[PDB]
Amino acid sequence: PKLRALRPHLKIDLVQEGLRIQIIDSQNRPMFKTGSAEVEPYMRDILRAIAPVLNGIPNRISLAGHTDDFPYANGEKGYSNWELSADRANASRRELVAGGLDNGKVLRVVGMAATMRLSDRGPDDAINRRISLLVLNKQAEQAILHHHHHH
Amino acid sequence: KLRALRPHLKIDLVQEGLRIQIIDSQNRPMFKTGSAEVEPYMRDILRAIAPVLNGIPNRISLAGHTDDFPYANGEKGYSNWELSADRANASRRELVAGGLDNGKVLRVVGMAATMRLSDRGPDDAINRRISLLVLNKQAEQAILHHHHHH
Repeated sequence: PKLRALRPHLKIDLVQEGLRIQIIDSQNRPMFKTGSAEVEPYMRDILRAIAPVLNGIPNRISLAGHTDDFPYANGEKGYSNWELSADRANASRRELVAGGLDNGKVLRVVGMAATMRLSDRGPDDAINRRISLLVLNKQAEQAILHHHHHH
Repeated sequence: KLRALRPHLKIDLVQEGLRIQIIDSQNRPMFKTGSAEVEPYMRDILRAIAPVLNGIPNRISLAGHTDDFPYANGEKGYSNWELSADRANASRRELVAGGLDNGKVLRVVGMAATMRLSDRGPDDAINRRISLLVLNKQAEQAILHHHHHH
């Protein structure tokens, strides 16, 4: 019934590095109030809903935030998309943990700002605001583990 | 600044490029405990390397490492995850203040206490560090390709 409402927000697909779960915004429905890193009610439900499922998968997670709220012609000297994307990723992280997801599964939190946007400013830029959960392969995990021992 | 920063500033070469690490010391932290606002000394170092980094035509990834909060608990609220991300973003804002172009920043990462180098013994100061990674073109494309489906 309400799976029609999840359909334009929950984007699941298989990626080389593993299982990517994207929670994207709509024109009429955002997962976060514009400029805010506070979880919207509907966003709260989705994260607590997939948390018990993800906890059943023996693999670890990487969280990445994407946001288009603040300008990037900004110069980004104060609170920008970098802080916002990182905060929204961590906000999603806290909800997942509250949903029953073991905290030990979290491996990385990433702020992407708007560097990975798909649309320009306009009636389509809702897709630029998304949270990406990446359930990693054992090989992809080993690569990232290795990379951040170099970082 | 002969040996005022050299116990704090480490520079080494890795596969992905040039890694610039800013490490805490036992008696001189780069951030006050639990806080993500930059210390007066941190601000100086960051603005001292910002103009140099701006000269290098390569882009940068920021990463923070923290063990201020207990990872043995549930990490249900504000934890090392938020603190490491905020400290990375705080270092980021001090870099653009030092004249570094914001377009050079490619990624901000919180790693919490995952990449911890030492248990909470005598000198566990190394567990608290900010890592600047100046990426070569190969590593930059990889990270771009990776996050393009992340």
